[PDB]
Amino acid sequence: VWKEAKTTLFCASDAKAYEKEVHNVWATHACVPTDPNPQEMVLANVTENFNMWKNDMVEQMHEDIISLWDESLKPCVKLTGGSAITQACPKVSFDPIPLHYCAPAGFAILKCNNKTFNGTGPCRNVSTVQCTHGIKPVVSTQLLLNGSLAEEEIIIRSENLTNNAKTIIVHLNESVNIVCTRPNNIRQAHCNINESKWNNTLQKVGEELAKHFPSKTIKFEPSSGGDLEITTHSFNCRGEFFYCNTSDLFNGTYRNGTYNHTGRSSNGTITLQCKIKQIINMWQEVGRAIYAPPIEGEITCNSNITGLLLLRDGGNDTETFRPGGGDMRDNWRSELYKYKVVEIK
Amino acid sequence: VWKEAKTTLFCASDAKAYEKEVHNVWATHACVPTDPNPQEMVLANVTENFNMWKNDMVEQMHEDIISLWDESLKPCVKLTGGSAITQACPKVSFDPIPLHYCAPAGFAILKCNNKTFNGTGPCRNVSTVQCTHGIKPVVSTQLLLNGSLAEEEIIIRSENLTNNAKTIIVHLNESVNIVCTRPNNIRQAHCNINESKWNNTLQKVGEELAKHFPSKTIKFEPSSGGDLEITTHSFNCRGEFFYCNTSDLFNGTYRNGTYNHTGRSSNGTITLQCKIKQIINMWQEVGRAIYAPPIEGEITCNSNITGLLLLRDGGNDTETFRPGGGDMRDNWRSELYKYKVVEIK
Ligand SMILES: CC1(C)CC(NC(=O)C(=O)Nc2ccc(Cl)cc2)CC(C)(C)N1
Ligand SMILES: CC1(C)CC(NC(=O)C(=O)Nc2ccc(Cl)cc2)CC(C)(C)N1
Ligand SMILES: *[C@@H]1O[C@H](CO)[C@@H](O)[C@H](O)[C@H]1NC(C)=O
Ligand SMILES: *[C@@H]1O[C@H](CO)[C@@H](O)[C@H](O)[C@H]1NC(C)=O
Ligand SMILES: *[C@@H]1O[C@H](CO)[C@@H](O)[C@H](O)[C@H]1NC(C)=O
Ligand SMILES: *[C@@H]1O[C@H](CO)[C@@H](O)[C@H](O)[C@H]1NC(C)=O
Ligand SMILES: *[C@@H]1O[C@H](CO)[C@@H](O)[C@H](O)[C@H]1NC(C)=O
Ligand SMILES: *[C@@H]1O[C@H](CO)[C@@H](O)[C@H](O)[C@H]1NC(C)=O
Ligand SMILES: *[C@@H]1O[C@H](CO)[C@@H](O)[C@H](O)[C@H]1NC(C)=O
Ligand SMILES: *[C@@H]1O[C@H](CO)[C@@H](O)[C@H](O)[C@H]1NC(C)=O
Ligand SMILES: *[C@@H]1O[C@H](CO)[C@@H](O)[C@H](O)[C@H]1NC(C)=O
Ligand SMILES: *[C@@H]1O[C@H](CO)[C@@H](O)[C@H](O)[C@H]1NC(C)=O
Ligand SMILES: *[C@@H]1O[C@H](CO)[C@@H](O)[C@H](O)[C@H]1NC(C)=O
Ligand SMILES: *[C@@H]1O[C@H](CO)[C@@H](O)[C@H](O)[C@H]1NC(C)=O
Repeated sequence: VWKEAKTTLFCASDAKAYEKEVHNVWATHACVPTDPNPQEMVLANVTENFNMWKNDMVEQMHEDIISLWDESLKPCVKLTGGSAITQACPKVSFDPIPLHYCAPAGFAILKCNNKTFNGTGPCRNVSTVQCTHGIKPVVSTQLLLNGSLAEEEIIIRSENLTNNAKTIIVHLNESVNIVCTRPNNIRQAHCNINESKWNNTLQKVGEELAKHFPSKTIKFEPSSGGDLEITTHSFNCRGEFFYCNTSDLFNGTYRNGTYNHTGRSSNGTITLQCKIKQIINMWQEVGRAIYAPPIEGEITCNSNITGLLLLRDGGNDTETFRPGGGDMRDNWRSELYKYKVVEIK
Repeated sequence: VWKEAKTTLFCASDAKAYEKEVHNVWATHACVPTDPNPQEMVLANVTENFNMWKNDMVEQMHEDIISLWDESLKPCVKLTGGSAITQACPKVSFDPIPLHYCAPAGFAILKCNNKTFNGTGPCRNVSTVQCTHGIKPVVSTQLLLNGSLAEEEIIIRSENLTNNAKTIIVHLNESVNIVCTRPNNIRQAHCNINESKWNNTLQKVGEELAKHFPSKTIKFEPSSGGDLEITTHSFNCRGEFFYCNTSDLFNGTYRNGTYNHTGRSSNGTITLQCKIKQIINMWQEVGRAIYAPPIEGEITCNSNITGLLLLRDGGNDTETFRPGGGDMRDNWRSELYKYKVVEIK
């Protein structure tokens, strides 16, 4: 007795009420205390069809995250097409918290236990839980931060890999530490990545991509052009909006089981040139938000790159991928690809 | 105009008065609502001498937690010097709360901003606040739980490392989640700790220790012997006193930047065999307390290990370390190491 239906979920967090961070302020009020200990009702002999690409759970998370930011991150000015809104935009404590989206009474959640599931298609290994796994609702483009990893091998996910327009989600097995910091220019920041570990990565990745492509020089190039949010690694570090230049990160061709990169430092590390912008393009809505100038002191963010968002060109013997992002729904497909809300009816 | 002086402090809490958790009941009456927003008076060109081992802030916290427990955790019987004292020992709601220790009018607090300070010695990066940070008064041995982390690298702390008799406090930069549980034997419990995260941990931990030892085999072994409280990771989970076996956790030698452990399960998590005890040796005083039989139903503490309490053996090319603790002041030095009460006079 299982099927596919739409039900209004709810969130359960391990958030503190005494915490002044906006994620906790929102969580403790908008969310339920964690279980904190349910159990997986593992199932054999059963196979179900998942689709991380047409899943309501991702929209429900999307909406909550938007509302979270509405309360949390207030823009000084929110210009939505010739109409501007002003309001109190106080600097605040900001740092994502794991969220567990749970199913109402009478409903349950399916969990694919295939450690290689691409997030679309059948799955002979299933289970059941009331809540999900903790999910840091991290807004970022190009690079997926502080997410979960692929247990075994790298997994590649695309609604249609032959369509160059669909966004491709790379799930690493091994995270790459990344440390963006704004030292004591006040808007001038940077990020550090150890090439060595970035190399092993883009190799394993290229090798995985290569499996889906018969024999073409697989190249990684910077995002063609467009909005800074999408053409650079942009994210929110401590309420502040970092736009990290990535041209020295996605730069190298990996053909014939080989690996060759570009843009490095004598320490053996890749340095990204970031800026903390006030004028931003909202990921929640087609509009622009303006915030206050950076806070004082060291603004550093020690994150782990656990996933990638890419985009093939398509159109001879050379497939080139470019960093992508924009639709944050994908940032949350990368963590909800495993799940599927089922009706016990 | 600064110096080192003793003044009777006071605690400020974000505690609710409608709450029946013994922590809130004591707090709201013994403490004062949080500021809840003072400001750090950051300082440059100034260096001060801290000593987390000779700081009265800790002794005051000690006495308050003792009193807190005196009201909160009623033993059925309390035996001290052959003198037994009985009383109502009603099972109660128990869950620690962050405590901020503030300085009276006429005094301030010195806060070290150096993100690598070992708790003892000079510090060129100082600040000033009226209160402290949210310190959970968690009573535990061996492992430190629900505390703060070292922002950057792992910090090792000891009054004198060359003195084996001095306890070492390990500050982690990445906590290890620990979930202890007594399932629906009624005194029989257990704890789950993922190996991988404990492996990265002890490795990082041994590497730091190795920095303090030119060239020796660093071994981690269970406490030599003594009372359970001290020979096991004992703590309080919801009024229930758990004594968790740690022999499969502190069991592995790590030499030549290597890492080699012991005691594992098929799932990839270290399980610790716990017993819930009624008769316990008081951490507050030299005596024993007898508590009521464990409450019924699931008793779980989903907590984070943020530090360690260790003991080097003393006495060739082999430095062995064992889990220690017992004196709770250390548990509270681990968080008061940064602070130091100064007179503005
Ligand atoms: C909803 C929307 C208008 C948003 C757009 N993407 C963005 O501007 C965006 O993520 N900006 C952004 C990203 C990260 C952070 Cl931390 C702050 C801002 C992608 C398209 C244009 C497809 N639709
Ligand atoms: C003051 C004292 C008698 C206390 C002794 N340590 C303890 O009994 C102790 O931690 N007991 C204990 C610890 C944790 C919990 Cl949850 C319950 C009981 C350590 C020293 C040597 C300082 N002498
Ligand atoms: C990393 O992913 C590759 C395939 O993408 C896989 O072969 C490898 O096992 C993963 N990491 C490890 C465990 O080496
Ligand atoms: C994938 O995209 C290509 C190119 O747009 C399209 O022609 C093809 O029909 C798509 N295949 C699937 C799986 O729908
Ligand atoms: C990977 O980066 C490391 C960092 O020093 C470098 O030594 C090595 O040559 C690189 N290998 C590649 C690009 O395949
Ligand atoms: C790669 O980076 C170099 C500089 O490090 C740059 O000159 C070159 O155009 C980049 N190649 C691309 C766009 O892939
Ligand atoms: C990153 O810097 C390079 C070199 O200065 C520049 O060519 C590139 O356009 C930058 N990326 C963005 C989008 O700012
Ligand atoms: C990623 O998680 C780490 C650990 O919680 C945190 O320090 C870092 O700031 C996070 N990065 C963000 C905010 O995306
Ligand atoms: C960052 O990644 C490293 C390597 O996997 C890991 O040890 C650490 O716990 C990660 N921190 C976060 C943000 O979870
Ligand atoms: C900590 O560093 C100070 C110097 O700032 C040094 O005097 C002290 O011995 C160190 N403590 C230990 C034992 O690590
Ligand atoms: C903790 O310190 C270790 C080395 O001692 C380092 O590798 C790790 O990145 C640190 N964790 C952080 C900075 O979160
Ligand atoms: C842990 O359990 C073992 C038996 O497997 C026992 O010998 C040991 O004494 C226990 N822990 C301690 C040190 O009390
Ligand atoms: C370490 O633990 C193993 C079991 O995992 C046990 O057999 C052995 O006695 C322990 N050795 C010690 C306590 O050094
Ligand atoms: C740690 O905090 C968690 C959540 O507040 C709580 O459930 C747990 O009891 C705490 N750990 C202990 C045993 O103090």
